[PDB]
Amino acid sequence: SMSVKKPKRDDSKDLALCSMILTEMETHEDAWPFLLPVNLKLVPGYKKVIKKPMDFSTIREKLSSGQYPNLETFALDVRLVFDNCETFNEDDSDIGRAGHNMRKYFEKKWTDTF
Ligand SMILES: CNC(=O)c1ccccc1OC1CCOCC1
Repeated sequence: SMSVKKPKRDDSKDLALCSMILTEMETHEDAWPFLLPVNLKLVPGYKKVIKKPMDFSTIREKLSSGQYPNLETFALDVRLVFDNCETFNEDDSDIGRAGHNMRKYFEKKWTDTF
């Protein structure tokens, strides 16, 4: 509350650490379904069903232009990529499996870093 704060956490390295995690995400061999926005003109149903599309290149642009006020907002967009993937793809599919793998890969790097 007012004039009552927890000991101040060093958040000066968060931006660079999130960039590092995103670079690791972008270079994983199963990152290919998430590198660029899903093409809404070429994929029927996607624009209608997925209300908040998200991909690694949009995340990179947002991170690089100061559009993440904190750690949590970055993690929400990364998780949104995989929540969208689960909504539109069968678990038993290459993209469906790519999503589950990339999520597990992200969550470990996220716990280990922060
Ligand atoms: C994350 N991608 C999808 O949920 C997706 C769903 C149906 C059809 C195509 C899709 O993504 C393409 C992205 C570019 O590479 C090939 C798949």
